[PDB]
Amino acid sequence: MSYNYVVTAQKPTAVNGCVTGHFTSAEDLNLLIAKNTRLEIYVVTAEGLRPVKEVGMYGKIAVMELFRPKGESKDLLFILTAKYNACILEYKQSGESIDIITRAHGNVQDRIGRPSETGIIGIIDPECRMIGLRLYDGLFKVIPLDRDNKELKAFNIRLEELHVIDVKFLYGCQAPTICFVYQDPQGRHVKTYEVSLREKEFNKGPWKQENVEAEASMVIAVPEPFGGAIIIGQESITYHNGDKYLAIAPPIIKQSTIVCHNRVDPNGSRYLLGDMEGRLFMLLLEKEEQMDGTVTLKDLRVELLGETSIAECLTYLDNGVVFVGSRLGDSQLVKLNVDSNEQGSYVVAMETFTNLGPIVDMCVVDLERQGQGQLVTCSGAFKEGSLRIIRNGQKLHIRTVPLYESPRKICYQEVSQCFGVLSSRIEVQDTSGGTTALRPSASTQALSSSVSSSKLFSSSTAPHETSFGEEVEVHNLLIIDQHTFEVLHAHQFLQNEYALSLVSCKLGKDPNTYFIVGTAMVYPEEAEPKQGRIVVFQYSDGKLQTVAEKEVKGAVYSMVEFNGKLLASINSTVRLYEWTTEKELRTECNHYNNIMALYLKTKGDFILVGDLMRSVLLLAYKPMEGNFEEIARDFNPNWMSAVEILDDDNFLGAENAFNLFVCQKDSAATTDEERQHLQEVGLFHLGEFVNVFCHGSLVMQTSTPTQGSVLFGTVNGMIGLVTSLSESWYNLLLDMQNRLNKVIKSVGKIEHSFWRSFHTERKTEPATGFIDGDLIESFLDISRPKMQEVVANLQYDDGSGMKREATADDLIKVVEELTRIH
Amino acid sequence: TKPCWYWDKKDLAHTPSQLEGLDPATEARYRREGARFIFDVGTRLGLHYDTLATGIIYFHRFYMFHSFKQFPRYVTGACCLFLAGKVEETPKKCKDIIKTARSLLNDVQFGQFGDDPKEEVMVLERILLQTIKFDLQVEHPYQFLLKYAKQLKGDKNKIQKLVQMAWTFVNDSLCTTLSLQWEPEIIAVAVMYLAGRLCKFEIQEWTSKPMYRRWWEQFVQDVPVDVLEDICHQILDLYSQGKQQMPH
Amino acid sequence: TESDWGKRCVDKFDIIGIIGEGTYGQVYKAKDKDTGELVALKKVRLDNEKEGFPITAIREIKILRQLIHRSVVNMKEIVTDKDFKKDKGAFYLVFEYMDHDLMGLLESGLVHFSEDHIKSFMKQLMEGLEYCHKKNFLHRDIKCSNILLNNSGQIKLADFGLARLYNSEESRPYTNKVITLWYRPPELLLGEERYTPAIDVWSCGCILGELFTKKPIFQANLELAQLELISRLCGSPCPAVWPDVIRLPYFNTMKPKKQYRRRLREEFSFIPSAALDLLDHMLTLDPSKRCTAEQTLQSDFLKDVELSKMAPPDLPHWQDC
Ligand SMILES: CC[C@H](CO)Nc1nc(NCc2ccn(-c3cccc(Cl)c3)n2)c2ncn(C(C)C)c2n1
Repeated sequence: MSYNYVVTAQKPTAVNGCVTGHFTSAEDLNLLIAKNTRLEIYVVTAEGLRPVKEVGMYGKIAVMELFRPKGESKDLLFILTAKYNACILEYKQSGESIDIITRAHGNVQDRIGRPSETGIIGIIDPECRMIGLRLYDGLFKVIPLDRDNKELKAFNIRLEELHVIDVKFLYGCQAPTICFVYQDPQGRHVKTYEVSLREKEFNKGPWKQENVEAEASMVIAVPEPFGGAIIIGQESITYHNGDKYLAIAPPIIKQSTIVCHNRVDPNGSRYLLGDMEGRLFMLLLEKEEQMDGTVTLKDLRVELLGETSIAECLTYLDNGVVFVGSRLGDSQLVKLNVDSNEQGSYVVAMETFTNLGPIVDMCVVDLERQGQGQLVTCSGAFKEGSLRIIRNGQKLHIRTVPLYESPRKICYQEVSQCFGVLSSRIEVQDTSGGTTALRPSASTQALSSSVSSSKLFSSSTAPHETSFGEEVEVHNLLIIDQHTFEVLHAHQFLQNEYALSLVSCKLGKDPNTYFIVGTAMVYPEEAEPKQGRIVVFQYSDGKLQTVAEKEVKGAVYSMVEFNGKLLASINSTVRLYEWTTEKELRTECNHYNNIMALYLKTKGDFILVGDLMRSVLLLAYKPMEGNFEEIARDFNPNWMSAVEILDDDNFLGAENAFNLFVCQKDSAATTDEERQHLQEVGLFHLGEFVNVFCHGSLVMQTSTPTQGSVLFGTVNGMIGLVTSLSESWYNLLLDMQNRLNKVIKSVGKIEHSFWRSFHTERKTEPATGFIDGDLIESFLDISRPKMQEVVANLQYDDGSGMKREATADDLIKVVEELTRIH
Repeated sequence: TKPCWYWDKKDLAHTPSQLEGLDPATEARYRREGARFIFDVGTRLGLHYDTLATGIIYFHRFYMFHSFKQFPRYVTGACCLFLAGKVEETPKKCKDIIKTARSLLNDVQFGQFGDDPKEEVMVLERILLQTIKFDLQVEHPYQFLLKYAKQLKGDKNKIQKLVQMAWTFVNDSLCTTLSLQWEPEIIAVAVMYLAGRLCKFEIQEWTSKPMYRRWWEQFVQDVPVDVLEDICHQILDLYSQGKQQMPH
Repeated sequence: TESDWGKRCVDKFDIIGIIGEGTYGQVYKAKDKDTGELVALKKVRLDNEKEGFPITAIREIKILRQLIHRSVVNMKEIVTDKDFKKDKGAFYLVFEYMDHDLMGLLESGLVHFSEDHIKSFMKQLMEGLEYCHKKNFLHRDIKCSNILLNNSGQIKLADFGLARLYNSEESRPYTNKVITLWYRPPELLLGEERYTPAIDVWSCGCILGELFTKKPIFQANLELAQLELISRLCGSPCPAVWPDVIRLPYFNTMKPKKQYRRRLREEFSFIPSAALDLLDHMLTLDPSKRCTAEQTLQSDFLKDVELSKMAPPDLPHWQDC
């Protein structure tokens, strides 16, 4: 068995959802921001936000909506986790004591159901009579909000429309009514149903179905003054209410896909819209009042306000303050002005909230030679792309280098006092037949620049028609100074060439230090790329020189230096290249038993390969024979996202299901098969998507019980550390967890053991071989009575004594030492 | 695709046994003794009749590729029965076959099994499988004797007498090289033909074509009387040579 | 000739790697040196000498050389490793290489199945089962792992190691629990021991539902717990729906918590009607009332599917990378 410890060095920073209401007090205006597993509560002021409370939950927050049922003084909070843990929460404050109450809770998972394409949707009736959940195709689940439903029991209503895009509860209906957009072979449609809690089925909806735009994306429920609903698409916005139908199709919205909406005026006159290029629009409902006294909708208008960060959620606060919740870039508070500035913008930034964004890659380098280590991360996407330099200071100091294009891979080259960064920018087919960039970015603002002139793929005779307005990616290699972080050189790769892998190393007997990039020719027609290049560059005297190129018949997903040789994975094949005295790459040996070799790691003459579906394989280079040998493989199927070697026997992997596992050689020579079986000994549900594993620590270097240091970056910005334990230390800490879980009260009453259970759509296993460091570190934050309750009947083993009673003060010291690893 | 497991009578003059100086009579006796050994051993163990036949068919085929002087017959027989049990889903442990073989063999005979009877047998399994070319599925005259008899309609007692007498002839044909000469379908017809002659029955009357004097043609196509007579002669020769007489 | 198996050496294949671990030996992927065809070699080790050549392999050699169907895996030949008594080398069963296995495609989560894709899949599987059942052979271990699919969309059945002949006239004692629990019929849970070909049908019905949910329908760890899950969906075993249930050894012993009513149509309301009816018949408690393989082929869901339209699934590609 293997024993490992996982701690969270930096909490998730990406904003996954945000709502406003009166949650803390019926008087205050609250802003609830949801980061993965983290709930942040703020109070709105005239300058900005006053933080009040932050809680963690043992689950990924999927639904978060505020409501106030008749009889309550203030708003209640509903949250549903990605594992289908539902609960209703209440804020309660007694003087200085702030606590979160679990009013109702339960798990709404169905034994049989197909998870929907557009994900979990949660909505609540305007009269707060029921909670609507769309978890599975063809099924609509209703949790009635009666006082007695403390277990959140629910029933399903059969839904004929299998493929639903978005559903909302409507205002101004005699019965609870849902309006939704659905897709069938004839296109997309908008339809209504009535929800009867008494009959527990659907009845005919208030107004008829209408055919809608093929890419209808979002359903906005209009308030009582107007009624009906608005449907947001790619090219058109439409309003539907019985006989009434209005449609506006302005050309500005076509350029970029609209992703988020919010209501500015409670009466529905004004809504806010945001798009992927960061533009912020105001959607205006122009009123027309008849002599009858009724208020009808006259027309719809869209007006551009300015530019914000690419926003996952928008939420209007008060005055002109709008909170921009960004998952791909930094979040913001921005002020909307009635008068535009001299550039034509009505939007002016107030504050910037650091979001490490998607961490696509990262490396650790001690720039200042301070024996510490700094983390330089590829963070953000598109306009929000950035390089982030992170150092330990008690807070982390973060420097941001804006790139305005997507960073892909990073590697440090000390000899040249610079970093090599792969980046891609979006250009659009223009009337010239070429492409035009939407904005200047790092690859276009380099001091010196170069463009590949490789004639390898100049064989053409391949049809690749281009239509005006289509997007394309342009890939570059950036040379960036390690002190100024100024773009020194930008090398643009061939048309339709994607840069996938990057390394900095010396090869063979060649004393020169090179930048080596592995690429793939990506054409929309090809399911799997069938052309690629391995390019050797030398950065010398401010210029990047093309030293050699080797054509490959596939995509160079991963490369790594292997004892003076170049180890590269091209599609199924894993290959080892020697660097000749003629400065060219020469193939030595190949291994082909892979569905798709996405990841590579080396320790000594051992290689760990990460497959798309076949989990991990332990390869070995046999120097006497000059070829590869399969040592062992994890036969259990997993979809890998990143891998790492912990030691000569333990191997770490990350799954696309937010799970982590540790494989070890079975160390049993009885049968050769046992050696060839990598047995999964550690299972742990992290809750984050791990893109990069990296050896190193940010601590300024007492010998801690933990040995080894592996950092990992995730899609939501979370950074964590994986370290190993001795059997004695694991058992002690594991026994303590079981004690802490009985003592610590969880938000929503979510069992900790369930949260950390290895979970795929198909499987659920109890965690093993992993200690939740965050749980152990929480021991220092629980009250003294709870501390002593935890340590009751605790004995140490295999150490100072076989049985050694522990005190609450002794553990305070042990945990405090554990907090020093991060 | 599939191997050919049938030889001509003239070819039996050139088995490995014959060419190592064994005369025709001796190889014939060695085959009867090995067949009866397999038959008797499996019967003591309570084995299905197909399992006995399969082992005997393996045994007969084996010595078309090897010589009796180099491979002891009783060890080969025990190995064949061992494998036959697994093939036909009537498995027995090798130790039980050795136990039964020891009960039925004298001390000189059991000397073939050498110092370690189980080992000598288990080792031979490799050669046996390679020799029979891993063609494990075998059909026997029994299933055809019944399939064809079921299509006969008439005096229940006369037909049942025909079946049992023919069934006895099938058991007796396992000791002869006919299993290596003619497909089982023909054997089943031949034994029906023989029993009919001995019982003075006219089988055509019991068929759906009572005026088709060559009654067998509806069961097995392209079989001349020449073949059926050759088969009958060989079976009857076995009875004439022994002290035993036709069952009747 | 092509028929003289057991003599050609394994030298003729270049071993690529180990695709999986097999019960009688590990399965290796390989390439033929002469033709270039990719093959799969199953190692058969008789060196144990406990009972010699494994019967599980004997069953597969005996049955698969008789069975010839597009939806059945084909054994090409048997080859050997390089003093007969001293020889302890192993044998290898050569088979066609299959690109992917159904459990792998689903466990990785990479594949998405459309209705038409499911139609082609089930029709091929049922046709192969019908061929085998017509030949009076029972697989006895239908599982996602044993269904093998090429990128072309062809499906072949494999792992016939637990397969045996079925006699309608003379039912004979068999093994009591052969199929994996997740795909085991209720009759085996109650210990019928004289099982009918319908045991395989129940398994293939479980697959049908799993293809629609992308999650196995009945997942448990204990035989009783499985009966509970099956009982909740298909209804509790009772004499009204299964007249002969009282004859089964464990009927009184193994009881569900309640006498649950059948809810299959309700819980699978999202499934198309044509398939839902097929599922209802395939997942019938009483083996005598459970549909046959031929009957599944003569269903509104599969009868009109044209196998020329192979309809390959969404197999791994770069956009998934
Ligand atoms: C023994 C268990 C089951 C069969 O019941 N496995 C299985 N799979 C076959 N092919 C699909 C497959 C499954 C896994 N991979 C695979 C590919 C690349 C890399 C990796 Cl690590 C794994 N490929 C296959 N072809 C022929 N046979 C038998 C008949 C010899 C096969 N047996």
